[PDB]
Amino acid sequence: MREIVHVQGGQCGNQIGAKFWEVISDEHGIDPTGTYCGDSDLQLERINVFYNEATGGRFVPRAILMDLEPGTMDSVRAGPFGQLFRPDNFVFGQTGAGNNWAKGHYTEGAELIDSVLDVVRKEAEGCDCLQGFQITHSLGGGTGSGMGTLLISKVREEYPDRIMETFSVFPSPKVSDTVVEPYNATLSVHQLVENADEVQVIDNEALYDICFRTLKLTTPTYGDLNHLVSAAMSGVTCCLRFPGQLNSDLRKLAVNLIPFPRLHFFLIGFAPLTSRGSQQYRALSVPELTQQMFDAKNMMCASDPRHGRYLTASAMFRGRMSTKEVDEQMLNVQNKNSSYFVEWIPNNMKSSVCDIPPKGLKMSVTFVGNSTAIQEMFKRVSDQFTAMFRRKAFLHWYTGEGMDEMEFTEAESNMNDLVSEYQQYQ
Amino acid sequence: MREIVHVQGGQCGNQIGAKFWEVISDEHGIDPTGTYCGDSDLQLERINVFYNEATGGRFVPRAILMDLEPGTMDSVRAGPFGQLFRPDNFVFGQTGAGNNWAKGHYTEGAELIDSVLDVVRKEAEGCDCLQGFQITHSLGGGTGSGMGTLLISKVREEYPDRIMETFSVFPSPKVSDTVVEPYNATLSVHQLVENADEVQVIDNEALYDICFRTLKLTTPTYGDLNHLVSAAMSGVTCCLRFPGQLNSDLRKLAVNLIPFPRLHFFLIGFAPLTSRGSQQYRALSVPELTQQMFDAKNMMCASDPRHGRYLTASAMFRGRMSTKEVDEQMLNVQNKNSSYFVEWIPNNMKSSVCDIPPKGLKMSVTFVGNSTAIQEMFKRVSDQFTAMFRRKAFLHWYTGEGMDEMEFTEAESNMNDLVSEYQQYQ
Amino acid sequence: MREVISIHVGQAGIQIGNACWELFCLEHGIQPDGQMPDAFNTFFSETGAGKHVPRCVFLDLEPTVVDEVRTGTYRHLFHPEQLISGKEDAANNFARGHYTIGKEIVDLSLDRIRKLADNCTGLQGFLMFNAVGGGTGSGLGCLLLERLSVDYGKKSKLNFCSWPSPQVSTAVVEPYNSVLSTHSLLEHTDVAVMLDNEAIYDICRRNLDIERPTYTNLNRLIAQVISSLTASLRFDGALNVDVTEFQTNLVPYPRIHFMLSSYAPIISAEKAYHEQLSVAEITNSAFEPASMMAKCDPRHGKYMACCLMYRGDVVPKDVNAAVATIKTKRTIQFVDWCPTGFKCGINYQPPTVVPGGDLAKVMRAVCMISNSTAIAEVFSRMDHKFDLMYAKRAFVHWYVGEGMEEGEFSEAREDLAALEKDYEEVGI
Amino acid sequence: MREVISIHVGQAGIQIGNACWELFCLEHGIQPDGQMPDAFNTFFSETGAGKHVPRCVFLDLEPTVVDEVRTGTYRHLFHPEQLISGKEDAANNFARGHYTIGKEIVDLSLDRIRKLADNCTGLQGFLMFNAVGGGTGSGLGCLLLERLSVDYGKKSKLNFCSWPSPQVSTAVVEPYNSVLSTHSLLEHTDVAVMLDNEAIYDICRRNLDIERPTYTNLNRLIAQVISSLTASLRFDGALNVDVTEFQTNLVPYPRIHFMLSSYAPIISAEKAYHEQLSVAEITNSAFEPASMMAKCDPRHGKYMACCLMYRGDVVPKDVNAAVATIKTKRTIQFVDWCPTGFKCGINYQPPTVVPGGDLAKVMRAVCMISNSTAIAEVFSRMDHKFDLMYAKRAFVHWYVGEGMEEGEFSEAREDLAALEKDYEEVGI
Amino acid sequence: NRRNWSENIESLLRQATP
Ligand SMILES: Nc1nc2c(ncn2[C@@H]2O[C@H](COP(=O)(O)OP(=O)(O)OP(=O)(O)O)[C@@H](O)[C@H]2O)c(=O)[nH]1
Ligand SMILES: Nc1nc2c(ncn2[C@@H]2O[C@H](COP(=O)(O)OP(=O)(O)OP(=O)(O)O)[C@@H](O)[C@H]2O)c(=O)[nH]1
Ligand SMILES: Nc1nc2c(ncn2[C@@H]2O[C@H](COP(=O)(O)OP(=O)(O)O)[C@@H](O)[C@H]2O)c(=O)[nH]1
Ligand SMILES: Nc1nc2c(ncn2[C@@H]2O[C@H](COP(=O)(O)OP(=O)(O)O)[C@@H](O)[C@H]2O)c(=O)[nH]1
Ligand SMILES: [Mg+2]
Ligand SMILES: [Mg+2]
Repeated sequence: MREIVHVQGGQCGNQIGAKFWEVISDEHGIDPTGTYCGDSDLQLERINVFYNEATGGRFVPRAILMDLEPGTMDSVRAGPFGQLFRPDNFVFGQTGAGNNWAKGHYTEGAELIDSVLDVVRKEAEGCDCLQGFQITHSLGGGTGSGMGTLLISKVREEYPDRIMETFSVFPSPKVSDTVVEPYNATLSVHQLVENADEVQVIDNEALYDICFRTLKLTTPTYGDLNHLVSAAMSGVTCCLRFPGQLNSDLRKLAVNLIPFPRLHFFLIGFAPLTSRGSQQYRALSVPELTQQMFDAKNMMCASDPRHGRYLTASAMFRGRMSTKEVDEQMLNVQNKNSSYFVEWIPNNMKSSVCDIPPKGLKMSVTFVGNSTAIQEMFKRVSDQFTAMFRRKAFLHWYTGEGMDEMEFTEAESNMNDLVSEYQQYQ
Repeated sequence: MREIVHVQGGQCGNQIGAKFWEVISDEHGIDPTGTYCGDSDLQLERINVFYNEATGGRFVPRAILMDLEPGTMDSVRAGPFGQLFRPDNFVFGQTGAGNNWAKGHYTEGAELIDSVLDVVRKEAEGCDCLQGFQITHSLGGGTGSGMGTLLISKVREEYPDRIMETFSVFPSPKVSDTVVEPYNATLSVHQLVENADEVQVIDNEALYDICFRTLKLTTPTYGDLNHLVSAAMSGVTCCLRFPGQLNSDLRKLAVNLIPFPRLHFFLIGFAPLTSRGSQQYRALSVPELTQQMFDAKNMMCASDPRHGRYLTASAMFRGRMSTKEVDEQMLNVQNKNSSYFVEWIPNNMKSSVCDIPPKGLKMSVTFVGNSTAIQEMFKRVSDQFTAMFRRKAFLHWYTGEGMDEMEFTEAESNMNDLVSEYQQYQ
Repeated sequence: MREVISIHVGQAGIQIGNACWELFCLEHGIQPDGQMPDAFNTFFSETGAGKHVPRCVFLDLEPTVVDEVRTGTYRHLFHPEQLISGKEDAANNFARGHYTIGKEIVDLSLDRIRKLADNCTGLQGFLMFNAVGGGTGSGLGCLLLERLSVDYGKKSKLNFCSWPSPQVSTAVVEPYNSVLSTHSLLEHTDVAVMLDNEAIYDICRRNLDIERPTYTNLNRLIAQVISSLTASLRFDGALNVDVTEFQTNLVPYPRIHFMLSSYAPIISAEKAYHEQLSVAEITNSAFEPASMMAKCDPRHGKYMACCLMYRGDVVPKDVNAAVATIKTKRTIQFVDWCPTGFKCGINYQPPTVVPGGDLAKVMRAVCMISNSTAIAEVFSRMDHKFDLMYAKRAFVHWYVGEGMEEGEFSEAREDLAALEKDYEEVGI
Repeated sequence: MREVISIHVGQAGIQIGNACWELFCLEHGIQPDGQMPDAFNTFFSETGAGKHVPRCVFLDLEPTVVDEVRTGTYRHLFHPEQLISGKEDAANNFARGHYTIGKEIVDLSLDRIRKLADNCTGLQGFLMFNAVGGGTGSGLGCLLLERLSVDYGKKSKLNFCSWPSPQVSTAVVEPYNSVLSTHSLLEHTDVAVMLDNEAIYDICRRNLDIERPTYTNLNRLIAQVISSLTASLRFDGALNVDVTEFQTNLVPYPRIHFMLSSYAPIISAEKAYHEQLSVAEITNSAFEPASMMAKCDPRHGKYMACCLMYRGDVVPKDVNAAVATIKTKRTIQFVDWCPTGFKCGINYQPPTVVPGGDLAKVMRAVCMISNSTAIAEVFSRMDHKFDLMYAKRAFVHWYVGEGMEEGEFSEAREDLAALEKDYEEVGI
Repeated sequence: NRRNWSENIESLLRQATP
């Protein structure tokens, strides 16, 4: 029936994407050895959205993992739930991208794309009718933002009508790792605005903020941040594998979140999220699920949404929960801070219910929100990128490998016209 | 139904209100882990007027524990019933206000008040519509008075149609601990003489002499002091938790007892206060309840009501009593010592019946009443304030924190308008 | 985490800090190896597995007092890079300690202070001890005071200074070393407590009944004074008033930040054998004008601030009952602008006993921080001694032939003249 | 899989190859035989039945040290044909080491370059070590780099240079050999690291507290620098750093490829007993100008960028907190054209402590590689030194008659003046 | 392997008390 094929590029996208398969395998009862356990019909009537039968009773992932380095490929394989993936779906790289967009996109990124475009199309055509492709990567380094988005371009010209989700870790604004930050950020996005149906904006230090105070973790590791993202991933695709009173697929999101094909940038956050002590105190209910979500602190992006205005959004609730206060709480918030919503849209963010809660929970909600308040995020990358081009920084790793400064000014123009396009809707 | 939102100003407010939740938890019969015990519907039918359902079968308090130094929240969480308060309801500062009106209010207390406003709107907008607020804080201290009165300020512009009710512990003349009293004292009084609805005065040296001369207890701590506040401060809100023959909320005594908005400073008493050696010796009738009640040694203030005259007074009776020995003895005190009451209000008293008495007692009463005799308290603050501005000392923290002398002169002149307004009615 | 960093300069400040940190390590239960068999973090840095190091620095220009700390019982307790010493001693010379030889050691001090203070935010202040009667105590001690002003601006600066007591001074050029140090620390210390040696000698003579006592016997009493002053940060109490609370209640003006200390009961166990210690009794013995720790009788002065440190099994009622009686007695007098005159703090932990030391185990104790205008006469006698010694150009070329000129001497006298006149103007 | 091939030219190269490869054997666990009791494939080969030989080369023109290597302990660790030895040295002459006595050994060295680099594909690059002030260190190290440039072009040649110190030279013809090495070093080097001996002299005196060690104790710290820098190739980490990562993030323009390093904590067993080695404490200690290992003070130099990389049980939350507080401090400052100037890597495996060596068992460590504009002074002090030498024909009668002409000296003067103009325009 | 660990957060998003 419906199928989702996973694409993971970069070691950031492979670590935060392996956890996606670890929570999906947990949700559907699959063991790390590929054997179902948990004797429920409703955990298993919809497996084909993420798994294929492999003539041994093993439900194997429909995931293609690509990298230009093998040091992170064998760490995924040797980890727990890491033997679940088929070894052929691993795409090894020998040379490696040294956090350069040019080499990940032109020289040896294309030398690897002829061996990753065939493996994504073996998985794609094997089903009767594929629903969409999802991509999970980051724009910090080179092999994720240069070759993951080049696979994005190739699958667009092959399968245009299919939906094109991506989950990009933008580089953190004020705490800057990956010292060539704005080149791998801006040179990917102007090539990504014409080849992506949905883009979901997540930032690293926003995940650091929510681990610091709301979750109260004394030692937040990378594996902690990967599971904040991963719990937000399952809420977007709950109705794809589970029935509900009011279903909502990925293309149901795309039609109600973007009014124009040029903007497809969203904001993802997950609820409920409390500390160990606070979980024993908190009341899990439909009112005390929603004002946590309509909050800048819950947001997994380091751009404050209170500074701008919500254009459209969405909420996908999960669990055994009623449908009136789905909308009465959805519109009481639309009536109290009415200055926060754009005035020319009806009931600006939509509603969805999925009958199955996340495992352990009884109530949850995810949120995909297209807001104009991501402009301070794009502008902070903008003035740092122009600060690079006042005195022509780090150009020789980009000029001698097959491009020029005309594509640099093309990156500036195709990003600043989204800045002005966003500026005229408030 | 309705809910009263509690806030906990200063380290004194954290200690005096945590033992308010000693008697609310005892009267409603709850475990330190939050499990109800007692098996009667008179408690938990009206349980949401102070608690919230926690979807764990337990009840979490709607109180905002609040201080600028993290020492006292450790003390109130390690004692009995410390497993009651939610850790998210605690707000803490890392510097600590050194009993300063200046930095407690404008510069070092302002960076917390944005998050305290987040957590008080957290539990107010969560319900349908709350009833009011109760605010136990300190005027001798600088953190209870500094940023607690900022809380008092910003909630009036947030919910102006609501009501607030404050129990503020005042400075004391005889034992003048916290040597910077009147900066924190008469400038908070300057703030809340317009910006507060209803004020009760609590005096620690008054609680000393009541434990001397009506309890004969040789060595009380601040806990025994906080009990004597707590029993009366639960008795003023008996009707919102328990039914009765004649019902009255705190808005009833708000409208009844102030004829003018500029005068809303009152006094509490409590009865019966009987020694353990006098417990078998003491009859318990409404005669002996009210003939002990209108006595200066029973008052919770070091201001003598015989010097002034009452303006408008009320009494919250609790327990099972005859209606008309409530009535004919509120009239009997009006007809015997009639010189002590104002002449232009007929039947200056008011009374209410809450049919459930506090545990271990079969009836009790809590008096909230206006007095012109509160004038000598404010003038005692006044002549200390003007004798120390006559040498301009102790000012360099206040004028050096970013604030001016013109609001000090406004503070003197406004409460001098209050002492003159009270001067008219005797 | 909240912490306090201790500074010590001079041989007097080193020997004070040796017994001070002897008592601090004793009451927090850690051994001389630094390991005990989380309320200790205000003084001890948790470094490694169960091992703690003090947040204190010892300063001298001569290793003759520091090197036996590096070869003593507390050898591996104090980490050696906080015990830094020079090579040549300033030798009763402000000019040497502030203009010639203090330069090559102050930048080693600031490297350690920035390293030790930036490890943990929420630091409260600098508890700095010094002696102004000696050359390296006054010289390096003053020079650290400007630099910690320009580097750490807002933070509190606690100061206990060993002012030269009047008759016993064991120097000859203590007028030059004292008036030049107090000329500059007026605008560089937030709170400054006098400690005179003769006052502690008289207490050791008649209260503890020792006829022939040594300097480390004085160091035990000063250690108990600072332990009760900083017990509010370390131990939970009914009225927790911090060391940020002390100045914010007791210094009226920025210039008036000089005050006095006292302790009670200074009682040994053959008199604690007999004398029951009521809270009212220990606070009138603390207010006995003979028991002052700066040889300054307050009968001919007027109090304008006062702070009580009670620790042990002290009921808050007896704080109230005792302060009422000391208000009513006319043998003490308060200034007219300060009718309220008391800050009281209570700590639950009982005080310290040291076996081998002469103090006894007591159930309740009093520590005193007391601002009085009677400091006007303890500086008036310093006016008399320095005017006699400056009238005949004496000892001048040990100060002008090293790096500072004539003119700091006149500006120090005019600074003390304006400080003197400012004091009785406050008193009127 | 992957491999890196070390080059060790000069006497400094030989005994840094004795030190660096002693730590490499003492980290991966290989006896001096070559046996064990896949992460080791980055440096060692797979020869025979469980024997592992180093992937380095030892080049020197004098046999008195390199035969002394193959006579001692590790004589059955290295290949017998590995250590290539000349018959006579250059004796601080760039002329002989590059032209006359040098040419007959470069063909034998590149014989073992291709014979050892053709083992497996995945070679990240070469790792050459030289003494700039020395004669055969800069002499052979000159023409070895043109021959690697014309053979293996795109391969990442990372080059550790033990630069001579300003007033520490142990030579007189230092300004002549250092200029001619510089003329060879700009157009043939991808990554360069500065190692001024007098700064490692001082960071063992004040930080290790050892006051009189020898050259081999310097070689402990340099071996700890490489064993940090290259272990992210070998073991798992939160953010792996490759050889190819360094030249893609530390060089802004191909001429500014001179980077300067530091390490923390250079701490003995008796200072590791007392200080917690938190990520904030270890980062600002690495940026402390006294800890810098090339005596190039960066207070007046503007940082272009920097690449911190950590080892041990370091949590990335504390990495981001420590990297933020060194952003917000004002004493450090950046070039305004590079606002994002930090790159972080994390490795899990803690640094092994060498027995006998002065370092302690450290639970987490930091290596740092920065590029700045403070490198203007490290060459400008050498410019006045060399112009004053060359004014009246000092030692040039050797250099003229040994193969080269006058005019190479002037062309080597013009391109160091070119990088003087090039460094200032970056810092405008 | 050690790059990725969900062992505290795994219990933080289950409603279980020890
Ligand atoms: N109370 C007390 N006073 C001390 C102690 N040690 C020294 N002093 C006093 O300090 C005064 C002079 O200061 P010193 O410590 O001797 O010398 P300094 O301050 O280090 O400066 P220099 O004389 O240059 O070495 C003397 O008059 C002593 O009375 C001590 O252990 N306890
Ligand atoms: N850091 C470091 N520098 C060294 C070492 N050995 C020598 N040097 C430096 O090298 C300079 C002289 O060069 P050497 O390495 O001793 O000799 P060489 O490279 O064989 O060249 P010749 O002088 O011609 O023999 C000295 O001034 C030292 O500063 C070492 O082991 N470590
Ligand atoms: N959320 C998350 N971010 C990561 C992870 N690993 C690396 N990153 C981030 O990725 C950024 C650098 O990009 P990187 O993954 O190194 O190279 P890339 O895969 O080619 O884009 C850094 O800012 C890291 O914080 C991970 O497991 N989770
Ligand atoms: N009734 C009562 N009064 C207290 C308590 N704690 C402190 N106080 C009073 O509050 C005053 C001290 O102010 P404090 O709360 O310590 O200062 P703050 O921390 O700045 O608010 C004194 O007059 C005490 O009598 C308490 O637990 N109960
Ligand atoms: Mg001296
Ligand atoms: Mg040589």
